[PDB]
Amino acid sequence: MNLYTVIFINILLSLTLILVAFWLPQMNLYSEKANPYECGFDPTSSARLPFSMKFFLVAITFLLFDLEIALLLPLPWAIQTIKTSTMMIMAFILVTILSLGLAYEWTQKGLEWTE
Amino acid sequence: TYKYVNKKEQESEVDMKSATDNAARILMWTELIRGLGMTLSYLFREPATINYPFEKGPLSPRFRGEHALRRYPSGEERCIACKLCEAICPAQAITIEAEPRADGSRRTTRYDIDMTKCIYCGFCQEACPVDAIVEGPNFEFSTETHEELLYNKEKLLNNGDKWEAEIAANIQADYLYR
Amino acid sequence: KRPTVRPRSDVTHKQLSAFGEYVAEILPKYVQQVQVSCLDELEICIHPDGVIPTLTFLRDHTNAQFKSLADLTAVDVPTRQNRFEIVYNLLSLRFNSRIRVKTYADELTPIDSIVSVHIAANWYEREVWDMFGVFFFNHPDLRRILTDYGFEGHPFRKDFPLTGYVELRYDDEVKRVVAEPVELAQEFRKFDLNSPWEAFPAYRQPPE
Amino acid sequence: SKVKQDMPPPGGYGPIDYKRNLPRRGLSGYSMFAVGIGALIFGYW
Amino acid sequence: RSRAEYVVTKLDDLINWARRSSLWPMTFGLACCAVEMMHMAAPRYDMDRFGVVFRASPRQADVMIVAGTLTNKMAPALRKVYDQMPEPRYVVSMGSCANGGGYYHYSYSVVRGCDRIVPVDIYVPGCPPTAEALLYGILQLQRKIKREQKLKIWYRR
Amino acid sequence: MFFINILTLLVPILIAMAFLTLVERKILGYMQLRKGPNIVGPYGILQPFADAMKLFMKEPMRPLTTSMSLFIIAPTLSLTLALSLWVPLPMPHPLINLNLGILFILATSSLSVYSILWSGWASNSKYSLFGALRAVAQTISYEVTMAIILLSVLLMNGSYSLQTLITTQEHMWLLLPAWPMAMMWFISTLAETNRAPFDLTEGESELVSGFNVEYAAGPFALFFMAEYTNIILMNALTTIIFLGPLYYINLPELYSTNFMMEALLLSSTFLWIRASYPRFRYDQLMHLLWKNFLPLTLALCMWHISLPIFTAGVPPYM
Ligand SMILES: COC1=C(OC)C(=O)C(C/C=C(\C)CC/C=C(\C)CC/C=C(\C)CC/C=C(/C)CC/C=C(/C)CC/C=C(\C)CC/C=C(\C)CC/C=C(\C)CC/C=C(/C)CCC=C(C)C)=C(C)C1=O
Ligand SMILES: CCCCCCCCCCCCCCCCCC(=O)OC[C@H](COP(=O)([O-])OCC[N+](C)(C)C)OC(=O)CCCCCCCCCCCCCCCCC
Ligand SMILES: CCCCCCCCCCCCCCCCCC(=O)OC[C@H](COP(=O)(O)OCCN)OC(=O)CCCCCCCCCCCCCCCCC
Ligand code: SF4
Ligand code: SF4
Ligand code: SF4
Repeated sequence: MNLYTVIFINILLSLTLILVAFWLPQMNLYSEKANPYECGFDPTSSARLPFSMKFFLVAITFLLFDLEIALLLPLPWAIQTIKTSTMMIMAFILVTILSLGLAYEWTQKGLEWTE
Repeated sequence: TYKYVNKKEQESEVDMKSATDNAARILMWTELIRGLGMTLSYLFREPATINYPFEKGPLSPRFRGEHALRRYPSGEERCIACKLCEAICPAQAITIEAEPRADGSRRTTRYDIDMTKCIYCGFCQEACPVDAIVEGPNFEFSTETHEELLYNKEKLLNNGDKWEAEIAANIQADYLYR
Repeated sequence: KRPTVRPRSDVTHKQLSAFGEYVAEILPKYVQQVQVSCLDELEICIHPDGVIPTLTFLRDHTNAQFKSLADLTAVDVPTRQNRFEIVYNLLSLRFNSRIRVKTYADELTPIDSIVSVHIAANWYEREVWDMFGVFFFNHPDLRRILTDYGFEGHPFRKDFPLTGYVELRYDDEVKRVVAEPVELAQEFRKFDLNSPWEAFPAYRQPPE
Repeated sequence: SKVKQDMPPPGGYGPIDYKRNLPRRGLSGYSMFAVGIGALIFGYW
Repeated sequence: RSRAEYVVTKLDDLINWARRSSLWPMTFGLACCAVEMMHMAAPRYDMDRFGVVFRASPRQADVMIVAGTLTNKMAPALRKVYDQMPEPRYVVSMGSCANGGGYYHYSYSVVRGCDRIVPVDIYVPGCPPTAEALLYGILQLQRKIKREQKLKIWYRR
Repeated sequence: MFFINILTLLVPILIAMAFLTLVERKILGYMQLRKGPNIVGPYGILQPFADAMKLFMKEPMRPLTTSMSLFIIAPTLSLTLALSLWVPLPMPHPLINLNLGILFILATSSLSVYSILWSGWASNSKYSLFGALRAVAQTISYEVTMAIILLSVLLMNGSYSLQTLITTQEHMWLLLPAWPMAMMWFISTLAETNRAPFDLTEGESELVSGFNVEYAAGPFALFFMAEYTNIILMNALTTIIFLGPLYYINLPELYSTNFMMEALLLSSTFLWIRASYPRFRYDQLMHLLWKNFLPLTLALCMWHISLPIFTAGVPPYM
């Protein structure tokens, strides 16, 4: 209840700040005021156009690695087990497999950016 | 003659001590630490900031500031309407009109300097044969309208009357060089 | 000896005269004049058809090796039929020398671009076209480089006025920066700063 | 009178350093690796 | 006078104090005058000590220091970045070029003063004006916007 | 009384953020042979209030191409997540005592990254798009490396709570056993907080202003407050995790004082680093965090799996 209360207090504080920031100062807006910024000239094309991504393979690898992190995260409770040999072997296997995948991608130039 | 800024001479070979030194340099960020130390030394130094407007940066008597029209010690205007300053002004910032005065003296009826057009080069004060037009050391004369920087003869004579105690001293300190 | 006169070395003049004879006899098809100034500078005035062969020969000849184009410019002399004199200053680092190659053009006869010889000629010829209107054949992208977009006229010409024909101001009715016919609060005062007495008898032209 | 001009002193000016001068500081790699490993071992114990 | 008039005057003083103690110029310059502007940014004069800090985007800028020759090709861009600044904005022309054209007044490609394009609050003369003179212009602008009476005029409406 | 506790946490954190802005100006000035603000107020201490008032009395921007909903949503989201990340820290007693404190920290940090991304996409500008994509790459690299670092450290600690970290460092700092991953965690906090050399989203010289290039006045103030509150936050988290302040049951004021001194030292180190170093290129940041930090982090994670097993120093569950 207390955490929910303080989250709501933060929400109310930030909403109050942005509300007073939008309703306190004098408004004077026209077309050139609200045109988008392109260092003084008109934009040649819209910014909603496709914008090429040179680290897409690294992003997919980040998805897989983040799930490897999710697998590795119950370790502070796993170290309390009776059969610590099995836990230690399984954790070693998991981290070694993750490292081998990273090494294979590094060898196959997947970490390098395209073009 | 010439020298190499990045070419390395021969090789240092490979050694365990050198390899360990390079490993420690890579791992422990030694050049980054000494850059931090340089910034720390600058932090503990004394800043070079003066307390403007209560302290002003140093200048010289040669300094070219706001224009002024001077006088003889009798009070007669030094300017004789010869238009040498107007002729030599590289920006054509000086406009001069003249006629004989009531006593027959050769004096200006219009001496305008467009300080928005002037380039503050001192050619007028070094072409004046009688030291009439000068660049006195005033530089804090910024205005709020464009018109106030369009000086006429009354403004320039008032500047000469205001700054004569300093302009005369600067010309006294400077005139043997020029 | 004399402290106010520039010292003069004749060895540079002799070397430049010999090299001018060399280039003139190598390329008699295009070379129209070869001169060496008293400032020890070599100028070779060529036909406009020989710009590409002359520049290529000067860049790639073993005895020339003028591999660096110092600059490319134009001079508007509007009293001859071909008013634009195109000037190429070139530098030979191998022989530590400089040469000047001149040719001519008018408003309606373009000359060949030398972008295939020197890559700096791209922007230099763009500047020449923008400022004088001398078109260049086979340029990769010829357009204006220094004037405003939509600027009419070539302002480095002699007959173009100093202040131009239009001036910009912000109009609040249209909320834009607009172009108007030029009006000056103070006209540029032209001066007649020419002495009526001859200064240099060595350059006295014969009477007409 | 005597010609007075902005001139160097008759004995000349002093030497002005211009070369690159880095201090060449820091301790050896073996010593700092030993310090780090010792800190690791003490912390582990 | 009325008690509410005094409160309005004090609120005007507070607003003007905030706006003059926090003046962020656009990171915008054109020439030698902008070189003197970064010599004002330099440790001797310390615009940051005065509270004056450059911001690159015009949206975070409060003042625009036109430091250099405003050409015809540059004038739409200058007007654009001025218009993209938010409303409490000021203009400091710097140098003879931005004031009235200067050494290029009679040129075909030079706007004869940036006041033909943007409304200039303060003109700083020189070619270049020293960093002392530009700092003087900044302090004069601070005094000018200290003199503003917006809430008092609104109350008297 | 709990609302009074909320106030006495939130308001001093905001004032410490504003004076962090002032102290950044002063420290950067004195490292740059100048003084920094000393006119506005006695020693410049009214300068942050002047800046805040100016920004909140300047009009905001609402561009025509801009998605208004996300444009409004992003800065308030950023400030709320900054204060939410501040809420569970123990000094030595947290306002909100959690079991999975560092998991809460990680989730809230990733949501702050989303605030940056939505600001950059909503402000329909190319520089904002550049800032958003650079934020994506940056958070990829530091997210994977920082997650493995924190996993190894808490494997040494034994639980996800932070009072447990206080009890762990009752006798000795974790800097001595875990100083390489302390260095990597410090670099990860720099990249998380978007501080130089890893800022790359408010790129001053490369971009114009990056993700907040279309933001003005109030929302820009919200973004700046969120960022500097995150700076103090991550340095406070670093000194709680690695440089354990002296904790005594009879008096917690000594812990609060030691925590304050170490957090101030780490924040000043952040300002020192910003003064000292030039900015990374954002592909080089990813290459660094994926080629140097990540293999060593995996090796040290395996080492900290093994270490309590062969030393019998398995930490307690509670
Ligand atoms: C030679 O050729 C040329 C160039 O080539 C070299 C050129 O370049 C060129 C162009 C030249 C220029 C444009 C000149 C520009 C000058 C420079 C590039 C040099 C200047 C140097 C810099 C800009 C580097 C500056 C470095 C620094 C470290 C300074 C620090 C700056 C920062 C931006 C960071 C600090 C942040 C701020 C100042 C703002 C921070 C404060 C806030 C946003 C406030 C937020 C706080 C709150 C909202 C808190 C509120 C909450 C509360 C609780 C408060 C309580 C309130 C109450 C009222 C009670 C030209 C023309 C040129 O010819
Ligand atoms: C919070 C606690 C304090 C933390 C430190 C805070 C003070 C110091 C801050 C310094 C300023 C940092 C600013 C940002 C710098 C960004 C650049 C950077 O750091 O790059 C990382 C650099 C990268 O180096 P690089 O990029 O130059 O290297 C080139 C690499 N290639 C060619 C692949 C590109 O260094 C590292 O990645 C090293 C990380 C730390 C490693 C620590 C290892 C310690 C020893 C382990 C055990 C060894 C023995 C094993 C057992 C043997 C048994 C026989
Ligand atoms: C602008 C819109 C913003 C929208 C996003 C808001 C983000 C908020 C800040 C980030 C939150 C990240 C996720 C946190 C989830 C809860 C974390 C957690 O571990 O909570 C557990 C904790 C107690 O559990 P435990 O630690 O096990 O303790 C048991 C014994 N003491 O505590 C609990 O069990 C309490 C359970 C509730 C905690 C979350 C409360 C959220 C309140 C709603 C926020 C949004 C409201 C809707 C939008 C309003 C209008 C904009
Ligand atoms: S200083 Fe130069 S530009 Fe200015 S009025 Fe004198 S001659 Fe003209
Ligand atoms: S040069 Fe001197 S005397 Fe001649 S017109 Fe100018 S100010 Fe007068
Ligand atoms: S007024 Fe002078 S110094 Fe300033 S931009 Fe013009 S030419 Fe340069």
